[PDB]
Amino acid sequence: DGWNKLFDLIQSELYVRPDDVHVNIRLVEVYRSTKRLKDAVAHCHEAERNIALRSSLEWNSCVVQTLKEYLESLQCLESDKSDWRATNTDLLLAYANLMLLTLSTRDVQESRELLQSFDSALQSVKSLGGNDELSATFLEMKGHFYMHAGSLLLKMGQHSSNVQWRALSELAALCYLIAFQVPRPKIKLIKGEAGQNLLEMMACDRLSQSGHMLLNLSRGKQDFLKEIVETFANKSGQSALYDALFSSQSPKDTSFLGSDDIGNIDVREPELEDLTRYDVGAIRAHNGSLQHLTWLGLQWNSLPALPGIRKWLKQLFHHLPHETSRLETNAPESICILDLEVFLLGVVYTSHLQLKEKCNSHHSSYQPLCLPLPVCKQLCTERQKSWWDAVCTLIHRKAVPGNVAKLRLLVQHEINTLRAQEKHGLQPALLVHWAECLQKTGSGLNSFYDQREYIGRSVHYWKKVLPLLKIIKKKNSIPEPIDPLFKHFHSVDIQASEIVEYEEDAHITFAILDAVNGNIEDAVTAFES
Repeated sequence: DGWNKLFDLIQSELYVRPDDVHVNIRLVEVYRSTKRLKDAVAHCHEAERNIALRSSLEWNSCVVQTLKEYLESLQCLESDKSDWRATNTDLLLAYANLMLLTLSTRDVQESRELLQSFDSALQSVKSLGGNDELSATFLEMKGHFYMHAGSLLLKMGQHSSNVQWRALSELAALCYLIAFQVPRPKIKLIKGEAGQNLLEMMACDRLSQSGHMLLNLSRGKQDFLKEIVETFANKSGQSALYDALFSSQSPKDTSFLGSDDIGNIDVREPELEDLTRYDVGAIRAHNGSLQHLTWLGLQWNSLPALPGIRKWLKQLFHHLPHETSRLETNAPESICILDLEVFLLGVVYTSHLQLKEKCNSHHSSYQPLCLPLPVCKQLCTERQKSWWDAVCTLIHRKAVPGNVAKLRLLVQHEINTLRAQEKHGLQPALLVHWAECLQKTGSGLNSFYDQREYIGRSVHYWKKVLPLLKIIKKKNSIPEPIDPLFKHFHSVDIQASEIVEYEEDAHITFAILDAVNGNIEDAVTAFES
């Protein structure tokens, strides 16, 4: 009697607000308690479409539990074995997501018990085998397992001695390495067109996250990957890994980590040309959260290349224009990809200097760049995050009359600082970094129009720097802003000797701009004739 009256209220509320985390979870509980367990999984399968739920730990925890219950039911074990395999795929995937969220927002214990439960899930499915969505899904999920295993190891050593950090970090390299060895999933074996994009997406995030970690650990040491595979790829490593990750007293025969064979590890270091393609493919794996982007950007500060922020944004926001003619205004409707790329460069620029300041007081007991994505803390200020989350909900046009007021003003507040307008909190060094990256990134483009856009901003920012350089040239102090969007650091204070060199670069870029326009004029008149 009561369950039915409550079912109507939940369902009628989902009519208008179908993305609420708690309201959806209460519906899953109703279907579970009312013996309609099949309809429960049917909802989670259909609610996973919404990404706001995929990012919630409470949701994935509910999807795992309800999926595990449905496997033990007769309505599943009998009705269809293909549906049984389909439900197993969803379970392995939910575990992976849940394992990711747990590592970032929980302690070492709860994450361990989950990985151990994850291990039991893999063990149970490896006997089936096959060659379909479940077989292809199982292989990719094995990589996430080892990947998250490495993330767990580095997390444990974060609060241990340095000698312990060596033993754990070495074992972590093994896990990440094994995860990178896993081949790309065969997209041909998947059923749904969305599933093909998903598994491909997850594969990229596995390679990008693991790959950058392999390099982050083997940068300081020579042939680091070789020593690891020689000593730890042996059966001794499996016993050292299992005993390290899980409670050694648990049965090792019934565990996947102990039974799995680690044969023919390529001991190959990831290539940068491949990582860039992985990062771009993994941009959507975390819904483009500013924590994910700022992390990828920080990786390339130690690597010999620039982060493909242009391709990242062009991949995230397709319809968003490159540049707006209203560079004078700060209206949030005129937001463009450059406004975002220039913003992301600032967050990465400030984030790297803040980590360095904490590291100097902490004496690099743990290198700032060497922590994995889930473990490390929030890498951006809450103000910078508020802007990104606000602009994203506006570009995607997922706003509400009760939000438009807040989302607009939160964006408009910073457009001045991004476009170097009146009272921008930009430090002279930061503006240069923008002009340098925008000039460099723009020249490498093939479309003469796209070159003009990026190189155009570089000229714009350069013009906004020169007045500040003359002031530093004359040994006159620039006014330090009040509560700037991007923190000022004295470690990058421009000095007299550097003023003349920048004035050159500025005049050069101006000429590069005129050269591009010149080639566009040649193309224009040729199209007229």
